Order: sequence, then structure tokens, then C-alpha cells
Amino acid sequence: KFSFSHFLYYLVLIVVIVYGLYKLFTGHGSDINFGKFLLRTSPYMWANLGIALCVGLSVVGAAWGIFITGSSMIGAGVRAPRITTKNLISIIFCEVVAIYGLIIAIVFSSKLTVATAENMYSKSNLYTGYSLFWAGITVGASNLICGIAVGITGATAAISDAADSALFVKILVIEIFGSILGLLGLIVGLLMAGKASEFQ
Amino acid sequence: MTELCPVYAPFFGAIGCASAIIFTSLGAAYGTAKSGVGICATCVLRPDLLFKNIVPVIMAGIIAIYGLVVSVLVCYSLGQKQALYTGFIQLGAGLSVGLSGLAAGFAIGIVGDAGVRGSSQQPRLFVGMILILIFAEVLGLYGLIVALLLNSRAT
Amino acid sequence: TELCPVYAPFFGAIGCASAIIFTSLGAAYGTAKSGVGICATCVLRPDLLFKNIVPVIMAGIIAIYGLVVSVLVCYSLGQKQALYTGFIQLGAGLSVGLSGLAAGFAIGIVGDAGVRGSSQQPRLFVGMILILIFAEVLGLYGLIVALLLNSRATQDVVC
Amino acid sequence: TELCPVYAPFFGAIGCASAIIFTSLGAAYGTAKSGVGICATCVLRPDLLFKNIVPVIMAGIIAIYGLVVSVLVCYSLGQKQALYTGFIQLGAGLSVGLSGLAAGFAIGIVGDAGVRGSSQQPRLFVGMILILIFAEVLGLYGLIVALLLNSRATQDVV
Amino acid sequence: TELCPVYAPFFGAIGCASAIIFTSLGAAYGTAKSGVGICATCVLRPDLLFKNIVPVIMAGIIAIYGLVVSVLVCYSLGQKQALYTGFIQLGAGLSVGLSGLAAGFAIGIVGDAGVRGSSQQPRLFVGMILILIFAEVLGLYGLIVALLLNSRATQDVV
Amino acid sequence: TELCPVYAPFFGAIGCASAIIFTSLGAAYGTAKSGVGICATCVLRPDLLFKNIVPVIMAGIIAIYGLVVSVLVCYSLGQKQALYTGFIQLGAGLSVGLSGLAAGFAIGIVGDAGVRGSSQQPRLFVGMILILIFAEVLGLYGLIVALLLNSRATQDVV
Amino acid sequence: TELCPVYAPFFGAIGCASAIIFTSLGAAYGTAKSGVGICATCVLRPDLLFKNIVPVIMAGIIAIYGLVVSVLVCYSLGQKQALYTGFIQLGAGLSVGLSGLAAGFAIGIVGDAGVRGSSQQPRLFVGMILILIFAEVLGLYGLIVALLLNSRATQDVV
Amino acid sequence: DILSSIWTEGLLMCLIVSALLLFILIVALSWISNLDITYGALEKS
Amino acid sequence: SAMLHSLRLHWVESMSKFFVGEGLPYEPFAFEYKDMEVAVASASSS
Amino acid sequence: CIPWLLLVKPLHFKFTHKGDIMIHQVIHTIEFCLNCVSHTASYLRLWALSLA
Amino acid sequence: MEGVYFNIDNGFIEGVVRGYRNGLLSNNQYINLTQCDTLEDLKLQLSSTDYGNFLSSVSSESLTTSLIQEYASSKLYHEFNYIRDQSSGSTRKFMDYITYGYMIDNVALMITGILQRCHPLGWFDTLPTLSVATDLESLYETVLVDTPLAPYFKNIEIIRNKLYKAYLEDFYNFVTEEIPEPAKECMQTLLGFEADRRSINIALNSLQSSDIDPDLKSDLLPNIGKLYPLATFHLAQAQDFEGVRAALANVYEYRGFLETGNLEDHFYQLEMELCRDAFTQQFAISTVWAWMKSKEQEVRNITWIAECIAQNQRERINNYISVY
Amino acid sequence: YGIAQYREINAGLPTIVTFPFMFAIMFGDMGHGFLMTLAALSLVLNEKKINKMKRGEIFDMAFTGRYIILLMGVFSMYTGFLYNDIFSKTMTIFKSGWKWPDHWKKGESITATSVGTYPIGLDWAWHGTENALLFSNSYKMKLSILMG
Amino acid sequence: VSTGKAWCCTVLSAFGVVILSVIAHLFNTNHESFVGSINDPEDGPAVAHTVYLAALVYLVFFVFCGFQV
Amino acid sequence: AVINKLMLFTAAMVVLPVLTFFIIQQFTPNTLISGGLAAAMANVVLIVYIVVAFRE
Amino acid sequence: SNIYAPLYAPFFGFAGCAAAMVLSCLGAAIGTAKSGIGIAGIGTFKPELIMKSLIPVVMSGILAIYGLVVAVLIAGNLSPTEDYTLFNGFMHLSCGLCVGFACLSSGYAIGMVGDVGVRKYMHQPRLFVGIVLILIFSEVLGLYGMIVALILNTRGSE
Repeated sequence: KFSFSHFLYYLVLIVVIVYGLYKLFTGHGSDINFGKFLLRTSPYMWANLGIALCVGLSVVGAAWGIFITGSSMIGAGVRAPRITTKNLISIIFCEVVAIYGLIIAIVFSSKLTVATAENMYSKSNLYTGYSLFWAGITVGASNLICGIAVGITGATAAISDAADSALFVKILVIEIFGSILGLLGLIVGLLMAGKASEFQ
Repeated sequence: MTELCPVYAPFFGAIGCASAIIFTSLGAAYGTAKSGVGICATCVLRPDLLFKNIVPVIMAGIIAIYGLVVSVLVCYSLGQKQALYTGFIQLGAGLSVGLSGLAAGFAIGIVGDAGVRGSSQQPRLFVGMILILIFAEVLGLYGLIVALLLNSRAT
Repeated sequence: TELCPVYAPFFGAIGCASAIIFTSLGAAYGTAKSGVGICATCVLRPDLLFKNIVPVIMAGIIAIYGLVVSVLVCYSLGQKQALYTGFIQLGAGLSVGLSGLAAGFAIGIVGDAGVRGSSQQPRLFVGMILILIFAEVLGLYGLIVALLLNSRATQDVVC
Repeated sequence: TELCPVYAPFFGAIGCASAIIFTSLGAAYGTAKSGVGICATCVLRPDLLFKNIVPVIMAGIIAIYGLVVSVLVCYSLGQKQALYTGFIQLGAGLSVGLSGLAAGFAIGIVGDAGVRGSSQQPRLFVGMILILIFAEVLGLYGLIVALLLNSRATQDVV
Repeated sequence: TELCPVYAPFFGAIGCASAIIFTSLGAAYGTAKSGVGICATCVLRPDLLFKNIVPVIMAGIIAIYGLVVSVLVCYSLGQKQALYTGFIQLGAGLSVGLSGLAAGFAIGIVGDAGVRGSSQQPRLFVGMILILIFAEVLGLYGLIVALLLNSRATQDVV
Repeated sequence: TELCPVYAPFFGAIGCASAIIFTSLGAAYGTAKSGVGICATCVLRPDLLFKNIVPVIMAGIIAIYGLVVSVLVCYSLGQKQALYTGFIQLGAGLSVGLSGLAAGFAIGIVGDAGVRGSSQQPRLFVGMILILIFAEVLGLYGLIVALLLNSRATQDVV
Repeated sequence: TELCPVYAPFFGAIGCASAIIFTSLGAAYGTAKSGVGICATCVLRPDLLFKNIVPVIMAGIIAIYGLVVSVLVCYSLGQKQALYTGFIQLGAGLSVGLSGLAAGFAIGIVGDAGVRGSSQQPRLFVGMILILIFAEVLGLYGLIVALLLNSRATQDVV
Repeated sequence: DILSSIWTEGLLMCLIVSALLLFILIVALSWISNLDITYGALEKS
Repeated sequence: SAMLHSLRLHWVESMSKFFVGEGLPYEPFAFEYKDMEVAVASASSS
Repeated sequence: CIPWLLLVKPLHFKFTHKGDIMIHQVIHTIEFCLNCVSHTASYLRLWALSLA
Repeated sequence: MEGVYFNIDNGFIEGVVRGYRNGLLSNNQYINLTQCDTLEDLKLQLSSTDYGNFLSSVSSESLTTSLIQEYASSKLYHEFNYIRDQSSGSTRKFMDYITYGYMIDNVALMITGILQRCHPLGWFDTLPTLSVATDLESLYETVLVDTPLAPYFKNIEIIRNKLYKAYLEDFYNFVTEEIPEPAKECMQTLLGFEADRRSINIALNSLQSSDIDPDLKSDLLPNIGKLYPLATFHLAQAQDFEGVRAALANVYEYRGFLETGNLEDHFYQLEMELCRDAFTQQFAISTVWAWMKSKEQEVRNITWIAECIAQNQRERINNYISVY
Repeated sequence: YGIAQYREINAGLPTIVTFPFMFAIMFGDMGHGFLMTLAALSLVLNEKKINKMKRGEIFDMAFTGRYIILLMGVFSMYTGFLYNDIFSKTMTIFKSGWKWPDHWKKGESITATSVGTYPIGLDWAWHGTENALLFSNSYKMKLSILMG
Repeated sequence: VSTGKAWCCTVLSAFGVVILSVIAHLFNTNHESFVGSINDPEDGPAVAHTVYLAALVYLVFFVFCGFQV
Repeated sequence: AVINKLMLFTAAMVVLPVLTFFIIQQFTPNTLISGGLAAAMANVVLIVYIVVAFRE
Repeated sequence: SNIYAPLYAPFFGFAGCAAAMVLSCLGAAIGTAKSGIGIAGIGTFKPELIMKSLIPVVMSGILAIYGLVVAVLIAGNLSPTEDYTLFNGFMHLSCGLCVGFACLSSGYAIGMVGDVGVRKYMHQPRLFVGIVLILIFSEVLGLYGMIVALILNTRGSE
């Protein structure tokens, strides 16, 4: 059994294990110093990665759900074009997912400011860098998950509505739950970044 | 060099400039290829629908246009002694627009293929096709918006 | 100096390489896919050979873009070139290369599909051309970005 | 010397390696992919054997380009050569090698289709030749880039 | 102290963990695939829970070996233990764990095949138990190696 | 200090996390693979309100083992905790977690076999609980290892 | 001392582990494949058990080769052992382990085929034995290499 | 105070962001390579 | 793009506030010029 | 306003008709409350397309 | 998960396929066709269904049961060829494998030499050569080696059943390897049923031939599905109908459904159960197989009703097989 | 989207204005709005000629929406006037509410002062400024929220 | 020559005349939106003259294509 | 006819963009317009080829 | 200032937040979507029993509720002006991992059980209590993870 991707996974795992054992045995285990990596690394990489991944993963989830449910509803729409406008609420809730990411990206971009070199790596700047990074990842990944889920559910809703219009209604509740998931992700991202100060 | 303006700072700006156009172009290429397969399959029977079915590849193209816009805007913010702040601003703009336009192009390709096929079988599905496809395009549009917001803070 | 380290030309040389490498990969994919399409169709429709070979032409355009950017980056290379120049040359190379790779994939897929379709439906030829142009402008955009970058590679640069 | 480190010839040596390795790999794919088509073609109609061997020759030309670049960069190698010339010989090697890999990939696939088509329709021979030329010029462009880089390799170098 | 670094108990704890982890994975495979094989006894009631369950008991005995080694290496673990003790203890843990994993794979495969065959024709059972013994003896060897290692884990340590 | 680094609680927290993560994964696999496999005769299932619960009970028991070990290592965690204590908590967490993951896989596969091969004969539903016990006792062994090791986490520690 | 470092017994313990681990996996594969073959054939011909459990025995034999190397390496492990003897113990462990893994693959595949064939044609029995002898002397080579290597582990060590 | 003379923080985060971009590129190229063509609607009638 | 998004604002944001919908089309019985291109219909539409 | 929306319309039916619409009312009101937020968010596309 | 990647290529396909599934005639529509009194009345009533104006070019005088069957089959085959044309990659190969069964049927039907191809989906470039291939020795090395049936080959009923054994085994392997989990399980179950039907029918055919050795059937029984290997081996050793009953006594499904009633009706009923169940999976390509079988049964039922109103004998009109 | 319930309010009557004018808020350029107005007028002025004439599909779609497109163009011209956009460029038809400093050196990062407020439309003093995006985004985002 | 190309070029050249004329006027009057930036051309009337010449080129095209309308 | 003029078009595409590129590079140091002229020559060859393809 | 409160600790605190919310969203989405696939086909459009049909998606949403609770509790202990310790950072990271992976497992099991469950008991109301009991055992997994997260919150943020 072989695959190139798994071969590289095992190769890099072996290389990292060997490097860690080499550093540890020679008494230089503290050279692998992920904490000092977090301290020395520029806070802006964290902040802008947070924003970029927030909007990017929100858009990935929105688009993924969108083509799932849109392809399903166009296929089901061949016999019943009435399905389009009825089940378009699925596309709508998939798009709202990306709008959440856009809103969070706006909020976090409000935090981006030129910090002084004398104050570059302070407690507040590191805190806000990590906060924006992980809050953007939280919102973006939750939005990706919710967009895929809402797209799957809306595809099922479109197909069921094609089978019978009465089956549509209760699947829209599932779509509502999927949208609430993304809303919760957005509010938790806001709470994570709520007390993060600007770069100063 | 300085602590704020390291020699490696322009790496992020240049790679973001590259990333914008690259990922938006792969998104546009996926959209164009998938929707063009759909168009060519469809219009063997009904070539009269060429200028309807052309919409998804056009939207894929506008995705790459958004990428071009962002890449140009961040490119003219580049400098040898540019700050690390603006370097990561350019990186964030390029990455946001690239990943967003990539996802939007994938969605546009798949939805456009399905839509041209359906709207060739069912003409009333044209408005549905195009209205889903605009909803896929708008995601790359949102990525463009975030890239513009970030780039507005480059210096 | 620190603005012009000895490893600075690495990025420039690999951007020069990557431009032509990835544009040639895209042009090769387009040429191969559209060429198997052409060879499959022209057995039954020999007279279409002049028309349906257009996607190969469009892949060659991508290859020419890659050649142009690679040559520009080459003449912009120096031993004591700035690290900024290295990053900009790498960015231009990657831009043109990967955008032309995407354009070449699009051209190959669309050219194959459209050549086989137009062997049946002559009217499909105009649609094929329009879609192939929409696929080729992706490589054109990559070229534009690479040219702008390479123009800025040495402006206001100090050693 | 900072500008001429001891590890500088590594990039030149592996550029000389890659220039032949990847062009020969592309030429191998081209020759194999087209050769199977030629064999499956001449089993039905062997009289077009020397007419159908064209894609194999076009693929071999790719390896010839790689050989040319490998030879030039090989004679450009030195123990105390600059790190710059190492990077640029690596760039020339990768350029020609991977451009020829793409060219051989394209030539193999389209020649595999084209020998069959030409046997079934002789007018398609010129079309196959055309597509083969458009694939081969990809390796030619890689050669041009590699030659320009190699010429630049040791000019104005301290 | 250099011979007893603070990271020495890391390898000991990883050995203790592995001794039960990998052994339990082997025993889990052996129990699971043997059980799905034993599901062929849905027709033949008198073999279910009487004779067909030998492979799952043997997998459980493998897990008993893993538990024994894990406990033994747990009670030799300590804060200021030597790094040699850590290596020996990790070696014992890995030996028993991965040998039990191999034994569990063999037990599962052979138990499934043999239980199905014996449900088809009972005389295979005496051969099946013998082959299962050979499969389980692999884990017994792992136990022996891990026990010897643990026996010298703190023998001459300073 | 050397014995009690600031990063010492990292390993304890990772052990606490693993105790939940892998046991919950095993329990989820067991519950899913068991409850979703019921079909054929189990689709009617008139004689009782429930007939596929025992594998789910044992998967829940695996999850309870994970919960117990995780809570114990929670209450064993500290800010100035020794590095040895961190390794011990990591070892206990990994032991219980991966042993319970193996047990959950075994329970899921055995329960899937039992309910998928549903039949009117009582043999399976009265005898396969023995195989299920042999699967769950693997998680029990993981629990025993984790409890002993954690009991040694703060023993003779300075 | 630099030539007897504290991390030297790491390679020794990993050699001792591997010597039994990889041979046990090889033997497990051999015994699994062969057992499947036997349990398939013995159903239709229940008297050839003694003639077809030969490859299982040979898999056990490569397993005992692994056990021997593991115990011999284990008795050579010491806290202040040289780094040289650590590398040689690791090399002996790998030499026996991976060669016995290859021997186990060969024995399993050959025994599977020869068991499923011998029942259909008894004349194949001696041929199967011969091939298994080659496939098992294959691991005997690894045993010989590991024994010669281990004998040199402490020969001229300072 | 430096974490490495070779693996400096600047080089390390350049590698990190380039690896993120390369991961997204590999995913994009995987999806684009999954573009098979529906030949039947457009091949040989 | 802008007109499709305004269609989005209306079908989704504006009408969902008040639009009950699901009415019955009027489409009365009336004669029309049924051009003979309907020969495509009932022969290529099934 | 959330309990108001859930209750007042169904309870009138329960008391005065002489409730079965509880499910429809509850789903309608939850989607109304969430659609208010999502619609206010979606109107940002005016700015989005204008800026683009 | 199931639908995460499914809709990249098959979302439109699967949506259209269940759209057709909604167009399958309901029990009420079969009843309405039953109450008809003439072929023109059936034409109009069926045009009221999702078939639409398909016989629109057929006058009542030209209208016959054969034409109704041919047009229904043509509509099904056009829908299948549309879905296959819009398919790519794994689903395209899945549909090609579906066509291989009809290819084998056409091979067996045409080598009987008049017998034409008689099935559009089984057509291949060299199929009419089989009408003129009297020498079975030249079959593979002349005709079939060019066809996709080449991997399968190694009186005619022997060839047909060997081809079906190889085809079903290869297609089960393809389903296991290249098809996602829900569709994998559904198609494996459907192939188990198909191989069980083939095994039972082949055993009942061997019942009528003294030269049907038990080991000869090993080249013929697919050994796939719930009957495998045990009930398949029992059918191989079975000598008569009692042996078949004893073999089928050892399984849950298809037990007590060949000892009474019409065997074809029971196989079709169980097939409709399995197709109805397969339609429940939402992101599975097995929906295509379920649709194909359902439509084939629908065309059979429609032709049956057409016969029962063209030749009267209306007592048999209600014996059509349907779950919809 | 859907046919209205019997004798409920028709959404099309509000749509006549709201649809073109949301389109305009999103579109918002006087050059492009002028082009769209000319395109629509080419259909509205020649209305009797394209009527009673075969139109295909895309051109038929353009003709049937000719008044829709006319209102889009007109409202887009108004919006671009408020956005102060004719193509890329701004109009300078009134005195700016922002006055630059009395004197500056070439390249100096100057800041304007509020001498007043621009009567109708965005102030042309924002054209080409490097903080134009901040004010434009604040304006357009709050405009979107308010008008939505 | 053909009516389609004649109309296309007539319309494009009419927009050319109007737009390039107004651009040339705004450059000639040193309008800030065209000359106020350091990055803009330094001498308004000079570029105004060439934009005016381009407007005359489009005038030639417009009048010609009108002669073929 | 096509056999010869299509040879002319392939030769044009292979050579003329490259010759224009190098000639403009020799005459002008500005890289941007050099690449612009090279791409313009390539696209002009493409456009002429498409025009003659439509003319047929 | 304080070795136990380095400035990079909030990285791990926010990582705990993300691990809580993202993975709880994974669990809730898997459960809700997977169960919705079943719910779409079941139900026969009966209005009053929809509240019994929707149980799996309610439980799936409760999993996300656990995730939100934990992420909020973690985020409320994060502030740039407080003396946030590294111990608290690892404690919050373990909170996130525990609750996120427990909810992910719970969502997997909820979906896999609930799709076939609703397809069964919506047509066979006898199996309602059994399926619901299985779903409860599926949901207590996430409950366990939330309990661990709460305990780690109280201990770490002391």
C-alpha cells in the first residue's frame, strides 16, 4: 500500500522525530522553542492570517455549500423548475455564511494599526495578534463547516421538494440550525477578539 | 535595514501579489474549464443557447479580474525597505482574495456546468442558474472587498 | 550588504526558472489535451484541422508569455542584486507561471471538449473560441502581473 | 569567501544533473507513450512505420536540449565558483529540464493519438506534426531560457 | 545530572503507554475480526460461546501480556530515573506492544478464516487452534523480550 | 526549576485531552457502528423496545473510563507541576485513550456483525455479549494502566 | 566521555525492540496468509493439516530468529555502553527484523499459494517446501548478519 | 534571545506562509486535475 | 452582477417580509399566433 | 417580542377557534428573527458591489 | 462525508435521476392505464403522465403494443444516454458497466444465428458481426476482443453465463474499489441480488440438462451476494428443484419465495424493494441503478397493460409489478 | 419568484423603483450609467421597430427589460453623481468642503481642513487621496445598512 | 464596409470623439483630477494636444463609417 | 492550401513573437513595453489566425 | 516579569477557544446534516410528529451549545491586561481539545445512529424509545467532554 501524500506524511513525521531526538539527546531540546517562536514572530502575521483565513474559509464553506445545493437544485429543477425559487433559501443561507466572514474581517481590520517598534512585541500586541489569528480561524472554520452543512441540507431539501413540496418545510428547520451554528461561530469570534486592543 | 523594515519584509508583499493573481486564476480556470465542458456538451444539440451558456465562464473570468485588480494594487504598494506591517497587509490581501476567488471559481464552474445542462433541458432554469451563479461570484467579490480593505492600510 | 545577501539571486533564478517551467507545463497540458481531441476528430473530419487546432495556438501563447517573463527576469538577474529584487523576480515568475498553468489547463479541457463538439456542430466553433479566449486572458493577466512586478524589481533599489 | 562559499558548486552540479535528468525523463515519456501508439499502429499497417516515428524523434530532441545545457553548465562548474553562478546554473538546469519534461509529456500524448489518427487518416499526419511542433517548442523555449541563464552565469561575477 | 535528565521519564511513560496501547490495538483487531467471523455461528448455536470463541480469548491473553508489561514498567518508573532506564523501558513497551499488534492481526485473520471453516466443517478446529497458538506465541515472544528488558531496566543504573 | 519547567503542565493537559479525545472517538465508533447496523429482522423487532443497546452500553462505558481518567488527571494538574508528573499524566491519558479507542473499534465491529446478522435464534444475542466483554475489557485494561500510572504521578515527587 | 554518551543505549533498546517487532510482524503475515490457505483447504481435505502447517512453522522459525537476536541484544545493553555498540545493536536489530519481515512476506505468500494448490495437486507439496526453504533461509541470512554484527558490538569497545 | 541563527523567526514565518500558500495551491491543483470531460454529450454523436 | 444582486435583495430581503405568494396564475383562455415552430414541441419535449 | 411572536397568534387559535399552528408559527418566528440579522448583513452587498 | 465531494460531478446527475424517479408511474397511474379501453386511450392517458407526447407522431392505426414498448424503451434509453453523456470519470465507468450487461445479452441473442441487436444500450461497433459469427471458436479472437467484454471471456447459455459471472465479479470489484461508501453498500447489495437471481435461474436451467456437472457450474455461478459461498455451493451440488429449495433454505431473504407463486414476479418484487431502498440514499450513485431497474419494470408494466387492452384477456391486467 | 396571493399587495409596483435603484446603488457610475441609459434608449426610442420584429432570446430579453434598463441607467447616473463618479474620475462642479493647507513641499503628506460641506454628492477633494477608501467605505457601508 | 462593423465603429468613434475631447479640455484647463497629482503628466496642454489629435483620429473614423452607414 | 498556410501560421507563432521580443528588447531598455510588444505580436498572430479560420 | 506567565500563553488560550468551537461545529454539523438526510425521506409529511422527527438535530445543536459554552468561558478568562499564565494556556487548550473532540465524536455517532433511526421509528414507533436511548448515550459523550472542559476551566483559571 502506497500513496505519495502519505509517503511524505510519514517521511516528515520521521524527520521531525529524528530531529527532536537529536536535539533532546544532545541536551539542546530547548532549541526547539515554539514559545520563543510565538514571542519573536511578528504579530501582524497572526493578525492578517486571521483575517485572510476568516474570509477565505468562510468563502470556501459558502462556495462549497453553494455548488452542492445549487447543482442538486438545478438537477432537480430539470423536471420541476419551480424548485429553484422555493429552495433558493439554501443558497441564501450558504451566502450568509460568507457574509459573516466578511463582517468579522471588517471588525478585525479595525484592529490593524502600525505599532511602534519600542512597543512592537508587548503583551497587548502579542495578545491581539493571537486573538485575531485564532478568532479569524474560529470564524472561518466554523463558517466553512456550516456552509458545507447548509449546502448538503439544502441539496437534500431541493431534492425532497422535487419529490413533494410538503417535505421541504421541515428540512428548512435543519437549514436554520446550520445557520445558527455559523452565527454562534461568529459571536464566539467576536467574544475572542472583543477584548483585544489595537496594535499600539 | 531596521526592526520594522527587515530585508525579508517585501517577500510577503511579493508573494501576496503573486498569490492573488495565481489563486484567482486557478479558480477562474476551474470555472472556465467546467462551464466550457458544459457549454460544448450542451451546444452540440442546441447551439442557439451559446450566448446564454457563456455566462459562467464570463463570471469565472471576472473572478480573475478581481485577482488582477488586487495584485496590481498590492504591487504598487511594494518597496525594498517597506515595513513588515505593510508586507503582511499585502500578504493578507493577496491570500484573502486568492483563496476566496479560488473557492468562488470552483463553485462557479460546478454550478455553471449543472446550470447550462439543466437550462438546456429546462429553459426556465436559466434564471435559476444565473441567480445561483451570481451568488457564487459574490464570494470572490467578498474576498476582493477584504483585500481592498486591507490594502487601504498599506502604509 | 544585508540588503543584498549572497542568497538573493536564488529567488530570482528560481523565479526565472518557474516562469518558463509552469507556463510550459500549462501549454503542454493544453497542447496534449486539445491535440488528442484534434486527432480524434480529424480522422472523420480532416478539413476541420485548420480550424480546430486553435487551442494549441492558445497554449503556445501561454508558453510565449512564460518565455517573455523568464527572459526579463534573466536580464534582471545579478550577483549583487537586492533581496527585494529576488522576491519580486520570484513573484513575477510564480505569477506568470501558475496563472499560465491554470490558463493552460483551462485551454486544454475547453479545447478538447469544443473540438470534439464542433466536429459534430460547426456553429459551436465560435463558442469554443470565445471560451478559449476567456481561458487565455487568465494567462494574459498573469503576464501583466509578472511584467508590472519585474518593472518594479529594480526601481528605487539600493545595495 | 562569502560570495563563493564551499557549497556553491552543489547547486551547479544538481543543475547539471537536472538538465539531463528531467529532459531525459520527458523524452522517455514521449518516446514510450508515442512508441506504444506506433506499435499498435503498425501492427495493422506497418508501411507507415518511418512516417509514424516522428514523435519519437521530436521527443529525443528534448533530451538533446537537456544534454546541451548539461554540457554547458558542466563546463561552467568550478570549485571556487560563486554562489550566484550556482543558483543560476540551477535555474538553467531546472528551466530546461522541466520545460523539456512538459514538452515530452505533451509530445508523448499527442503523438500517441496522432500516429493512430494518421494511419486511419493520412491528412492528419501534418496536423499531428503541427501539434508535435507546438509541444516541442516548449522544450525549445526551456532551452532558450537555460542558454540565456548559462551565458549570464559567469559574466560580471566576482 | 546528565545520566538522569528530567526528560528521562518521558520515554518510560511512553513505553508504559505503548505496552497497553499497541497490545490493545492488536487484541482489538483479533477480537473484532474473529467476532465477525464467529457471526457465521448464527446458524450453528452449539459452537457459539463454546469452541468458536478461542481466538477472542487468545486476543484477550495478548492484551493480558500488554497489561502485565505496562504495569511492570509503570512500577519501575520514577522522576529521577536514568535515561538508560527510559530507553530500556520504552524498548520493552514497544517490543510487547508491536509484537502483540502483530499477534493480534494474525489471530484475527486466522480466527475469522478458521471459525468460518469449522462452522462449515468441524474437523478444521484442531488445526485452527494450533495455528492460533503459533500466532499467539508471537505475542508471547514479545512478552519475553519486554520482561527481560524490564528485568535489566534498573540493574546497574547509576 | 529544572524538575518543574513552566511547560511541564503541557504534557499533563495533553494527557487529559487524549483521555477524552480517543475514548470518545472509540465510544462514538462503537455506538454508531452498532446502532446503525441493525436491519433485517431488527427492522421489525416486536419482542422488545430495544435490542441493540449492549454494544452501545459498552461504548458508553469506554467513554466513562476516559471521563474518569481525564477528571483524575485534571485534579492532578498544577501550575508548578513537575515535568515527571506531566509525562505520567500524558502516559495515563494516552493509555486510557488509545486502549479505549481500540476497545471501541472492537465493540463497534462486533456489534455491527451481531445486529447486521440478526436472526430469530437467541444464540447470538445471548452469547456474543461474551465477545463484547472481551472487547470492552481492553478498555478496562487501559483504565487500569491509566489509574495505576496516575497514582504514581505525584508519588515521591519533588 | 564522548564515545560512550548517555543516549547510546537508545539505539540499543530500539535494536532490541525492532529485532522482535519486525520479525513478529513478518511471522504474523506469514502465519495469517498460510492460516487462511489452510483453513480454506482443510475444509475440503482435512487430513493434509500436517502437510500444510509447514509455512506456519517456518514463520514461527523466523519469529524465533527475532527472539534470539532481541535477547542477545538485550543482554548487551548497558547504561554506559558505547555509541558504537548502540549503532551495532540497532543495525543487528534492523538486519534481523526487516529481513525477517521480507521472509515473512515471502513465506506467507508462497505458503498461501502452495496450500491452496497442494490440496488440488499433492505433487506440489515438495516444491512448496523447497520454495519455503528458500524464503526462510532468506530470514536465516538476516539472522546470520545480526549474529555476526552483535558479536562485534563489544569486541574492541573502549 | 534568538531562536536560531539559521531558522530565524523571519525565515521561519516566510516558510510558514509559503507552506500555507503551497498547501492551498496543492488543493487547488488537485481539484483542477479532477476535471474530467463529459465526452458522451460531445463525442461521436 | 448588480441587477442579479438587486433581484436577490427583492426576492429575499424585500418580498419575504410581506410576500405571501403561491397564488394562481391568471393565464386566461385566449387565442394566439401559435407559430409552427411548436413542431419542435410535442416532438422533442418529453 | 420572541415569546410574543411564538404565542399570541397560536393561542388565539387555541382559545377562540372552537394549537395546531404552533409548529408553523415557531419555525416562522425563528426564521424571521434570524433573517432580520442575515438580511441586515446581506444588504452590505450594496457597499460591496459599489466599492468593487 | 457522503455529499461533501459528491456534488462536484454527480450532483446534477443525481438530481436529474431522482427527478426521473419522481416521474415513475404511481400505482394510481397504473390503475388509470388499467381502466383504459383502447390503445389510443392508453396513449392519451399515458401522455397525461410524465411520458408526455412521445407517441405524438403515432396515429391510432399505426399504434400497436410493439410500438408502445419500443417508444417507452427508446425514451428510457435516451434518458440513460443523456445521464451517461453528462457523466464523467467514475460514474461514467459505472454506467458503462451497466451497459456491459446489455452488451452480453446482445452477444448471446445475436450469436443464435433473425435475431438483431434488440437492445440499444448493449450496442457496440462490432455487434452486428455477431449475427454472422456462426463459428463460436472465432468469437473472442475475431469480434469480442475489440469490445469491453474482452476481460470477461476465457449451448450459448454457457457463454452467456460465463460472461455474466466474469462481468458481475468485475463490477462488484469496481463498486468496492471506486464507489463511495453509501453507494458502495447499495450497489454491493444490488449485485448480491442480481448474482442470486442469476445463480437461481442458471441452477433451474441446469435442472433440465444432464450434462450440467457440479464443477461445470463453478465457471457459471458468480459466487457473489448473500448466497455466496454457501448457498452458491449448494446450488452447484444441487441436482433438482428440491436441491434448490434446500440451498435457499439457508438464507433469510429469498426463502419461501421460490416454493410458491411466480418466480419472476418474486424476483421483480424484491428488485423493486431494493431499488426503493436504494433511492433513500441521498448522495449515492446507486440511485442510477435503482432508476434504470425501476424504468425497465415500468416499461414492462406498460407493455403488459397495452397487451391486456389490445388482446383483451383483462384478467391478467393487474399482475404488473410496482412499488410506486 | 412567485405569483402573489389573490388581491395581496403587488411587489412589482414598489419594484419598479426599488430594483433599478438598488442596482444603481451597487453600480453607481455616471459614465457607465450613461452608457446603460443610451443602450436602453436605443430600445425605447425605436420601441415600435423592435416590436413586431423577431428578437431571438438575448435581444428579446434586452427588449422586454428596456424600461428596467432605462431606470437602471437613470438611477445609476444619479448614484454616480452622489458617488461623484464619471468612470474613474470625479466631478468638480461645486466648491469643495475641504481646503488644503496654504503651502506645502512636494511629497509632503498634507491634510485638508473642513471649510464646509459639499452640497450634493461626495466631495471631489477625496479623489486621489490615500485615505479615500476609509471615508468611502464608512459612507457606503452605513448607506447600505440605512437604505436596506 | 458591412453595416454591423460600420455601426460598431461609428458608435465607438462617437464616444471616442466626445470622451477624448472632454479629457483634452480638462488637461488643457489644468483640472486637478487630471494634473493635480505628482504622478500625472507635468504639463497639461502638451498631453491635451495629443489627446485632441486622438479625438480627431476618432472623428475621422466616425465620419468615414458614417459614410458607410 | 491549408497544408501550407497553416505551416506559415505555426512558423509565425513560434518565431515572430520571439523576434519582436528580442528586437524591442535591443532597441529599448524598458522591460514593460518590451513584454507588451511581445505579447501583442503573439496575440495579433492569434487574432489573424482566428479571422482566417472564420473566413474558411 | 513572571516566568509562569509568558506573553505567548494567550496563543494557547485562543487555540483552546478555536478547538472548542470549530470542532463542536464539526460535531453539530455532522450530526445535523447526517440526521437530516434521514429526516428528509421519513415523516410522510405528518405535522404533529415532526417534533419527534427532529430529536437528532436538537441533540446535534446541543453539542454546539456545549462548544459555545466552553469557548465563551475560555474567552472570558482571556484579556491582554491580566496576568494570564502559561499553565492556564495549556489548561484552556485542553478544555478546547476535550470538548471539541468529544462533541465531534458525539456528532458522528448522532448522525450515524439518527439517520437510520428516524427512518426506522418514524415508520415503526415501537423503536422510538430504543433509538432515543441510543442517541442519549451518543450525546452524553459530548456531555462528558463539556464536564471535563468545565473542570479544566475552574482549575486552570484559579
